[PDB]
Amino acid sequence: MKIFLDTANIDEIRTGVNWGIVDGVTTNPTLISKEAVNGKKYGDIIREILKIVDGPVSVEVVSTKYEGMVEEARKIHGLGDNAVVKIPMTEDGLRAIKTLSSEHINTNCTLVFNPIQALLAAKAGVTYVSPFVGRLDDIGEDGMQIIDMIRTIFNNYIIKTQILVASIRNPIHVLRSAVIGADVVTVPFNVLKSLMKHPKTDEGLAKFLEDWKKVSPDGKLIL
Amino acid sequence: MKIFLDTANIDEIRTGVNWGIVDGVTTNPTLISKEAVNGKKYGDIIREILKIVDGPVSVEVVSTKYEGMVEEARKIHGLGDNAVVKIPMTEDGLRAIKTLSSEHINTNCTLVFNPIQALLAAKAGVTYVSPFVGRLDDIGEDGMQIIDMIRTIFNNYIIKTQILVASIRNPIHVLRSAVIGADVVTVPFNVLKSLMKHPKTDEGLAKFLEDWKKVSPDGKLIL
Amino acid sequence: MKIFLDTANIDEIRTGVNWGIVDGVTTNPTLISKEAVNGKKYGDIIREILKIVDGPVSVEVVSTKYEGMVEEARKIHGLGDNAVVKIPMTEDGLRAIKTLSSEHINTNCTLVFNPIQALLAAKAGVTYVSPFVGRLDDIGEDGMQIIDMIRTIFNNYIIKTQILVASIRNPIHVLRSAVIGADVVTVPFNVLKSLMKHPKTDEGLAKFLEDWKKVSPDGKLIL
Amino acid sequence: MKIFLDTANIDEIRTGVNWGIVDGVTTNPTLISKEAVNGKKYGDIIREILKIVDGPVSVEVVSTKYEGMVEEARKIHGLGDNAVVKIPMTEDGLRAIKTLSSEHINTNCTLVFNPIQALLAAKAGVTYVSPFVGRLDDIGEDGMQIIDMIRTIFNNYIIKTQILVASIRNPIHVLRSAVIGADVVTVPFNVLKSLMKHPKTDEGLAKFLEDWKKVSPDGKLIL
Amino acid sequence: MKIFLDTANIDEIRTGVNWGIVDGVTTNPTLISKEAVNGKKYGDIIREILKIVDGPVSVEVVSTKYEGMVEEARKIHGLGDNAVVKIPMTEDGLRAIKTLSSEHINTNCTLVFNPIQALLAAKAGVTYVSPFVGRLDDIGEDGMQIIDMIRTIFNNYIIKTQILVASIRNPIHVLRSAVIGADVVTVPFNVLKSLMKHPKTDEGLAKFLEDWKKVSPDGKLIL
Amino acid sequence: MKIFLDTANIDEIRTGVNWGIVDGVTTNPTLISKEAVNGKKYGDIIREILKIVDGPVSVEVVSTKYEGMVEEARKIHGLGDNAVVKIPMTEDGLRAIKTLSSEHINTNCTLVFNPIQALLAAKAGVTYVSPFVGRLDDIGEDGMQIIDMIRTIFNNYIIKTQILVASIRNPIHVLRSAVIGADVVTVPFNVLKSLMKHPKTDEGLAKFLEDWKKVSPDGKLIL
Amino acid sequence: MKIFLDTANIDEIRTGVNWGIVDGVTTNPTLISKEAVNGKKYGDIIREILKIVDGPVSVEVVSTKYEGMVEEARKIHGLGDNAVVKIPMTEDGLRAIKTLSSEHINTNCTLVFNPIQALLAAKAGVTYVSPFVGRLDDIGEDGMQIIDMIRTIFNNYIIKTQILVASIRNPIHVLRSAVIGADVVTVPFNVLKSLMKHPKTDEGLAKFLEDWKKVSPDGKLIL
Amino acid sequence: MKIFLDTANIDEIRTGVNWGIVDGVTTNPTLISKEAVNGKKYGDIIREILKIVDGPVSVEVVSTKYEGMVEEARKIHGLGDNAVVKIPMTEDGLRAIKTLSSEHINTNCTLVFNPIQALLAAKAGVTYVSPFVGRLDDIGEDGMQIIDMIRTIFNNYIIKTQILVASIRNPIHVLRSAVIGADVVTVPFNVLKSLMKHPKTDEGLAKFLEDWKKVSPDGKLIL
Ligand SMILES: *[C@@H](CO)[C@@H](O)[C@H](O)[C@H](O)[C@H](O)COP(=O)(O)O
Ligand SMILES: *[C@@H](CO)[C@@H](O)[C@H](O)[C@H](O)[C@H](O)COP(=O)(O)O
Ligand SMILES: *[C@@H](CO)[C@@H](O)[C@H](O)[C@H](O)[C@H](O)COP(=O)(O)O
Ligand SMILES: *[C@@H](CO)[C@@H](O)[C@H](O)[C@H](O)[C@H](O)COP(=O)(O)O
Ligand SMILES: *[C@@H](CO)[C@@H](O)[C@H](O)[C@H](O)[C@H](O)COP(=O)(O)O
Ligand SMILES: *[C@@H](CO)[C@@H](O)[C@H](O)[C@H](O)[C@H](O)COP(=O)(O)O
Ligand SMILES: *[C@@H](CO)[C@@H](O)[C@H](O)[C@H](O)[C@H](O)COP(=O)(O)O
Ligand SMILES: *[C@@H](CO)[C@@H](O)[C@H](O)[C@H](O)[C@H](O)COP(=O)(O)O
Repeated sequence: MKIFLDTANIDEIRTGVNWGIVDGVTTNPTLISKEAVNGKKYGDIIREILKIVDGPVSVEVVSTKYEGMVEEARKIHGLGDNAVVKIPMTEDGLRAIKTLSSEHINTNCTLVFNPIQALLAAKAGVTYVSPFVGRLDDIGEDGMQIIDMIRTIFNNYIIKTQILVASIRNPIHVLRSAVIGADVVTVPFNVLKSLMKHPKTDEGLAKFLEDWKKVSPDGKLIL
Repeated sequence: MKIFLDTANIDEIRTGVNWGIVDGVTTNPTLISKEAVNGKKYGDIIREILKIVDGPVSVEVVSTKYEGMVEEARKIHGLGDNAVVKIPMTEDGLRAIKTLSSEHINTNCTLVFNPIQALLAAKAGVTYVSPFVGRLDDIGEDGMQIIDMIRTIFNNYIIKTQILVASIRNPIHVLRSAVIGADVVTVPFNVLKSLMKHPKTDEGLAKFLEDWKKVSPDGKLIL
Repeated sequence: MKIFLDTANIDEIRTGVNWGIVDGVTTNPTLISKEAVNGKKYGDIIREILKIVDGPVSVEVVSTKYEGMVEEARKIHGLGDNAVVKIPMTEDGLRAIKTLSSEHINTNCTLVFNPIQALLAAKAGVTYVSPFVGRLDDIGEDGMQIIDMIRTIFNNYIIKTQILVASIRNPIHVLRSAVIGADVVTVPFNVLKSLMKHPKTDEGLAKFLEDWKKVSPDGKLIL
Repeated sequence: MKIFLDTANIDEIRTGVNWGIVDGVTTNPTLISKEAVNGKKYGDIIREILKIVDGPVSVEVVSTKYEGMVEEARKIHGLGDNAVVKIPMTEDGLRAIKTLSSEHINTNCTLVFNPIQALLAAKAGVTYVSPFVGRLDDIGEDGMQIIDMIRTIFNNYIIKTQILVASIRNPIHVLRSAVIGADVVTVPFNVLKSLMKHPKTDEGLAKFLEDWKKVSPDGKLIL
Repeated sequence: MKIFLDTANIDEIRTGVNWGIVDGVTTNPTLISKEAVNGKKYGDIIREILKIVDGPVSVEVVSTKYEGMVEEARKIHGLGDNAVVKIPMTEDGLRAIKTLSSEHINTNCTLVFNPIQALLAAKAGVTYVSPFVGRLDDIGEDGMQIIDMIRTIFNNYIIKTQILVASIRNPIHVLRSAVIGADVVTVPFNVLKSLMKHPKTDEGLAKFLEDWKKVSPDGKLIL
Repeated sequence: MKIFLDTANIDEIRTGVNWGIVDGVTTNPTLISKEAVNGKKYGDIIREILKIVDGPVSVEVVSTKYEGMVEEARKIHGLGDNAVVKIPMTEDGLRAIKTLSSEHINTNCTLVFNPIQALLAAKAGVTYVSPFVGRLDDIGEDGMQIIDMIRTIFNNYIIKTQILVASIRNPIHVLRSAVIGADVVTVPFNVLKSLMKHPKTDEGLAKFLEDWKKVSPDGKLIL
Repeated sequence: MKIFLDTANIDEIRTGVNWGIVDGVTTNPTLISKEAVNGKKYGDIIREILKIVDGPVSVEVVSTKYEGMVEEARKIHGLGDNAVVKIPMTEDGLRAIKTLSSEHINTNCTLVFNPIQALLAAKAGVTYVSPFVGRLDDIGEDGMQIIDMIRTIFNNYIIKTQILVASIRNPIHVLRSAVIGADVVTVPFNVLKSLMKHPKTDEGLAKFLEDWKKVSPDGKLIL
Repeated sequence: MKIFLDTANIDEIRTGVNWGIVDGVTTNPTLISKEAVNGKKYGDIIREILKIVDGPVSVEVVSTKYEGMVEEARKIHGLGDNAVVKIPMTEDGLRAIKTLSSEHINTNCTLVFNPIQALLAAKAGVTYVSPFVGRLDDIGEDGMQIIDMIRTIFNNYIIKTQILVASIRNPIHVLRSAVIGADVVTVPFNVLKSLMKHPKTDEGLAKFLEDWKKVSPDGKLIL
C-alpha cells in the first residue's frame, strides 16, 4: 500500500519526505487556499511541492466545464512529470478524464462517495479514484464499507484504476484500508505521525536501554 | 461492467451517448412500440438507434415460431454489425439461438426468470442472457438473488455467455450487480442519470469553489 | 406489521381502505400540493382523509421554527383524534417533538436518513420515526441496511417509538421490512396493489375453476 | 408439528387416521373433483370426510366474489365444527376472511406464493395460511425459503395465524418444515407413508428377530 | 444429561452402578440373547437387571403386531415400576405407543434413523426416542447430525419426549450429544469406562503425590 | 453442466434431442423393462437409442459377478462408440470398472448413496459416478448434501471422474446441482420440460404481443 | 485419497488386495505381535506382506535410540523397494528421520497427536506423517480437528509430506478425511469392508434384477 | 514455518541445535545482558552463537540514532554472513533499514505491536518483521490477532518481508502462527522443548514396547 500525505503545507511535506515514509502527495483547492496566505501564491506552493516530492502529486482543476478542465489539466501536467490531475466526479469531469487518458495524462477522480461513482471513474480510464471515507463517517455511514465494495468490484473486472482512499481521519481508516487491500491511502500529517508510534515500542526501548547499561556502562555496543 | 441504456427513446439515447457513459442499448417490443406513434415508424427508429450507438444494440424478434424467428434475426443482423438479436426463452427460441450462433449472429436471450433458464440459454450458445430483476421484485422475490446464482453457475462451468442484467429499477440493482460481477447491466434513463450523482459531491464542489475564491477572486487557475 | 398508504389522493385512499388492507395514511407537503389543484383546497383534502381513514393519518407541519411548528401541530391535532403530526429531523423539530410528546400529541419524525438521527427522534419522545429507504437507494446506498440497524438499536434499549419505513419503492422494501421486523411500512398505491398478486395464484385459481366445472356444471358449491 | 393429509380420497383418509398419525385433512376443488366420479357426489364426499376426521378439515369455496365466498363459507361451517373454510389469496378473499373471522368461523388462506401474501392473510385474521412449496420448486425457486421467511415474520409480530405448509412433494419438504418450525404440514398419502420408513429400521428388526430365535425358537417374549 | 448403560451383561451393570455414574440401562433383543446362553434364561436376566438398577430399564418387545406388542408391554411393565417398554418405529409400534401412553406405561421408541421418524414417535406420546448414531456412521452418514436436527425440532414445538441417543460407539458421540443438549445417552461399557479418564489427570495426580512426599514422607494429610 | 435424459422412452428421447437441450441419455433395467412391452425387444430399444442420440448413452449390465459384467460390458461397448457401461457400486462392480477402464471402455458407476462410495468408484477409474438424490430424499436425508461433499472431495484430489447426478425428481435438484457444480444431471422427461418454463416468461410474451399490435396489426416485424 | 489397510493379518491383506481397493499397508509392533503366534515369526510376516502388497508398506522400528533406529531402518529398507520405515515422534526419531530422508529412505512418522508435532516431522523431511484420530476421540477430543489443522498448515507452506490419517475407527473418520483432503487414510479391515456398502445399493440392485426378469426370463443381457 | 530459538543462553542453543529442530536464533539486549554476567563478555556470547548456529542469528543494535544504528549494523554484519541486524520500529530505525537494505545487509524490525507498524517496516525493505504477541497478551489484547492481520496485509500486496512472530509464550502461539501461515516463529527454550511432546506419544511407545516383548524377549528387531 502506498502512503501519500494529504496537505499543501510545505513544512509538513518536507518533514514527511525526510522521514522516507511518504510516497506522494494529494492537494485540493481548500488545502492550497489554506496555505496561500500572507504573501504566499498558489502557483509557488504547487511548484514547490512538485519539486520536493519524487512521487505522484495530485493537483485539482478548478473549472467546472469540460473545455476549462482539459485546458487546466494540460497546464498542471506541464509543470512536472509527477503531476497528477485531480478531476471531480461530474459529467464534465468524466469527459475530461476520457480525453486526458487518451493523451496519456495521469488523472485522479475525486469527490467519490459510493462504489458506482468509482466504477464510472474507472470506466473513463482514470489513473486513481478517491472515495472519501471521513465525510461519509460525518453523515453517519461507515465510509470504509464503500472502500470494501470498490475493492471487490475492481477485483471482479480486473480493473487497473488504483483505489486512493481519501478523507482519512484516523489510523484505523489506514489499518482497514490495508486489510481490504486498497492501493493507496492519503493521510493528513497528524495521522501520518501516529502511524509509527506505539506505547509498547517506547516501553520496550526503555527496558532494553536499562538492561544493556548493566553490561555496558556507557551504553555502547563494541564489536 | 458494461452499462447499456434500456430504451428506444432516441432523445434519451443521444443524451446518454453524449455523456460518454453508455456502452450499448437494449430495446424490446414494448419500448419500441411506445416510441413508434404519431407517424414514427418502428423500422426508422431501429435504424436510427443502430446509427447513433457504436456499441451493441439489442432488437427483439416478434415471431413465436422457429422459422420466423430466424428469418427476422437475419434481417435484424443485416441492418448493422452492432445489432444483437433478442430472442425469448422458449423451446423455439433455444432452437433459433443455436442456429443463429452457428451463423455467427450475436444473440441475447430474454424473459429469463431463474438460473436454470439462464443456463439453458448459455447451453444454446447465446451471446448474452438477460435475467429480469425488477419483475421478480414485483412478485415478492428478491430478483438479485437470481443474478448471484447465475454468476456462480457460470463461474463453475467457465461459461462465456455474458450476464446482461435487465428489468433494472434502481441504483442498488446496479450496485449489487457490480459487486456480484455481472458482465453488463441495462438501465432505464432515469436510473442512468442518478448513477453519477451524490449530494456530498455537489456539497464538496461548492466548498472548493468558495475556498478558491479566497486566493483567486475571478475563480480561475493560472499556471 | 402495519401497512399505511403514502399518498394524498382521495381516490387511492378510498380504494385501498375499501380493500381492507390499509391501516393508516401518511402525507407530506409534496403529496398534498400534487392534489390541491383545479380548485381543490389543501384544508379540505386533509379533513377528507381524516374522515375516511379510521387509523393514524400523518400530516406535516410547514413551519421551520419551533414556535410555528407547535402552533401548527396543535391545529393539526385539533382536526381529529387520529391525526399524527409529521415533523422533520431538525433542531427545531426535535424541540417541537419533545414539547408535543409531553402534551400527548402523537408525532412522526420524518426526513431521517441514518440510525443515529432515528435514535435522536426516539429520545425526544416521538411516536413514529420514518427513515427514507428509496432516497438512500437513489444515492447508491442500500437503504434497507439503515432499517436493520434502527431495529437493532431500538431493541437494545427497548425503545417504544415505532419504526415507520417510508420512501418505499417496491415490494422487496416491504418484504425486507417485515423480515427485519419494522413496525409499519407506508407505501405508494402502485406498490400496495402489487402486494396481493402472484402469477401462480392466478394460475392456480384458473385450474381449480376448471376442475370444479367437471362436477358442478353451473360452477356452484351447493351445501 | 401437526401433520394433515392432503387428499379427498376416503380410503386414504380412513387408513391414515387409523395409523393414528393424521391430525386433520385439507382438500381443494381439484382433489374433490378427482373423487367425485362415477356417481359419487361432492357433497357426500365432503360430509363423509367431516365425519371420519376428528381434526380440522379444510374445504375450499369456489365462488370468486366476496358475497359468494361468505355465503359458501357459512354453509361449509354449518356442516360441522371441524370444518375450516379455504379461501384464496385475492382481494375478495381477504375481505371474506375478515368478515368470517368476526363470525368466529375458522379460515385457511390458500394459493400463497410469497411471504408478503402470507402476512396480508394473517392481518385479515386467517386461522391458517398455506404457502405452496412444490409449485415454487416447479418454477425453479426453492419453495422452502418462503416458509423460512414467513416463520421469521410471524415470530417478529407474534402472529397467531398458523403456517400450514402445502404443495408438499417429498419427505425433505417435511423435514425442512419441522426444522424451520412450521405449525402444520399437509402431505399426500404417498408422502405420508414414506415418513415412517427407513431401510435401517427394517434391517435392525430382521436382525433382532434372527438373534432372538437363538434364545427362543418360537420368537415369543414370555414374561 | 443422563447417562445410561447399553448392555444386558449383569457384571458390567453391577460395576457401572457401583461407580455411581449410571442413571439407567437400555437393552434390546440382541444384547439379551447374547447373555442368555449356556443355561441362563432371558426372563431371569431381565428381572435381575430391574432389581439391580434404580433408574429406568428399557426392555424391547419382540412381537411385530400391535396386539402382541401391547400384551408384551404390559407384562414388561408388571415386572417393575422402573421398566420402560422399547417399541420399534413401525406403524404397529406407533399404535402401541399411543395405547401404552394412555395407560401410563413408559415407552422408548427405537430403530429411529432420521428426524421425522423421531417426530412421529413424539407425536404418538413416547417417553423416550432413540435415534441410532453409530449405524448411520456405518453407512457413511454422520449420525450426530440427526441428533442436532431432532433437538432443534423438539425445541421448536416444546416437545416433552426425551432424546435418548443410542448406537453410541465412542466418547465424541457422547461429547457432541452433550453440546447439542440431548436428554440422555446410552453407552456400551467400553465407552462408559473411558469417560472418566484422561492422561493429564493421571499425570497431575502422580506429580501431586511426588510433591507432597516432600513435606509428608508417609504421604498423608494430618489436619 | 450437461443435461441427460433419464428414460428409455424413444418418443421422449427424440423430442428432447430435437429441442436441442439434451446431451446424452441414461437408462437402467427398470426403465428399459418399462418400454420392452407388447412385442418390443430390449435389444432393439438399446440399439435405437444409441442411433438417435449423439451424446453418451448409459446402458446397465445385469450380471452381478465380475466375469458376467465384463462380458456384458464388452458387448454393450460393441454396439456403438457412444455407449457407456453402467456398473453398480459393488465389490465385483469395482473390479469390472478397473478392468474396463484399462480397456478404454467408458463406465458409469451407479447406485451410489454416499461420498465414500463415489470416491471408491473414482479410484477404480470410472468415467462417471451417479449418486441418487431422490432416493435419499425418500428416506429423510437431503440428497443434495451428498452431491456437495462429492464435489468438494473430487476438487481436493483433482479427480477426473464426472459427477452425474441421478434420481432427480424436481427442478431444485437441478438448480442445486448447477450451483454446486456437478458435471452432469440426468433428468426424467417431465422434469426436463419444466426447466424451460416460467409464468413470467409467458406473461412477458403476451404483453410484448399486445403492445406490438398497436404498431403492427398483423403482428409481424418487417425489416 | 489413497486407502491403506492397517493390519498385519495376511488373510485380511490378501482379501483387501484382491478386492482392488487397497493401495498400501501400515503395521506397528502391536499389530505384528498379534499375528506372530502359534509359531509364526515376525520376520516371515513382514516379508510376506511386502511380497503381497505392490504399494507402500510401513514397518516400525523398535529401537528408541537414534543409532538403533537408523540401523533397523536400513535393514527394513533392504527388504524391498516398497518398504517405508515407521519412526515415532521423539527427539531420536526426528534425528533418524532427517538422516534417513537424506539417504532417500522413505519414512512415516507415527504417534502424532497435535498439528505442531506433525509440522516438526515434516520439517525433518518425513515422507508421511500419521496423526492418530481414534486415540484422541478416546480421550474426549475430536481427533478430526487435528487433521483439519494439519491440512491447513501443510497447504500454507506447500509441504510435501503426505498426511496419512491413522487410528481410524469408523467410516466417518474416512469421510471427513476425504472432505478435508488428507492424502491417505489407513483403516482396519472391518472399516475397509464397510466402505463399499449401503442398504439402498442392495435394495436398488434387487429391484433392477426383478424388473429385468420381466423381459429376460433367464436374467441374461444378450447383445 | 521456520522455528528459531529466542535466547542468548549458549547451553540452550547448543542443545536445540543438537536436536536438529532449530533453524536460527534471535537475541535482544535483555537476553544478552542476562547471560553476560560473572565474567562472560557480550562480544564472546554473540560470536559464539554465530559460530554454532548455521541459520540466521538476529543481533540488536543499541544506538537510538540513525548514524549509530547503521554503524553498529555494519559491525554486526561483519561478524558473519548469517548475522541479521535487529532494528527497532522508530523513525531512525526505518531510515536505517532502508540504508542497510541497499547495502545488502539483512534486517529484522523489532518492537512491532500493530499491523501498520509491520507494514511500514516492510515498506522500508526489512527482511523480517517481528510483532510481539506475548506483550500484547500482557496488556489484555489477543496478540495473535495482529499476526493474522499482518498475514492478510502482506498477502494483499505480495510483500516479501517475512513475518517472524516474537514474544512467544506458549505452544498455542506456535500452533496459531502455523495455522495463520507466519513465516517464522522464535520461541524460548522452555516452549521449544514442549513442542515435541504429548502424553499419548509416551503411552503409545510404552504399549508398543510391551507388546513387542511378546515376540522378542530381548526387545530387538532382527531382519
Ligand atoms: C484529494 C483526493 O480526493 C484529497 O486532497 C481530498 O480532497 C481530501 O482527502 C479530502 O477533501 C479531505 O476531506 P476531509 O473532510 O478534510 O477529510
Ligand atoms: C431486453 C433484455 O436485454 C430489455 O429491453 C428488457 O426487455 C427490459 O429490461 C425489461 O422488459 C424491462 O422490464 P420492466 O418491467 O420495465 O423493468
Ligand atoms: C412521510 C413520512 O412518514 C412520508 O409521506 C414521506 O414523506 C414519503 O414516504 C417520502 O417523502 C417519499 O419520497 P420518495 O422519494 O417519493 O419515495
Ligand atoms: C390446501 C391448502 O391447505 C391444499 O389442498 C393445497 O391446495 C394443495 O396442497 C396443493 O393444491 C397441492 O398442489 P400440488 O401442485 O399438487 O403440490
Ligand atoms: C435401545 C434403544 O434405546 C438400545 O439398546 C439400542 O438398541 C442399541 O444402542 C443399538 O442397537 C446398538 O447398536 P450398535 O450397532 O451395536 O451400536
Ligand atoms: C442411471 C445412473 O446414471 C439412472 O438411470 C438411474 O438409475 C436413475 O436416475 C434412478 O434409478 C432413478 O430412480 P428414481 O427413484 O426413479 O429417481
Ligand atoms: C501406523 C501409523 O501409520 C499405524 O499402524 C498406527 O500405529 C495405527 O493406526 C494405530 O496404532 C491404531 O491405534 P488404535 O488405537 O487401535 O486405533
Ligand atoms: C527479537 C525479535 O524482535 C526477539 O528477541 C524479541 O525481542 C523477544 O521475542 C521479545 O523481546 C521477548 O519478550 P517477552 O516479553 O519476554 O516475551
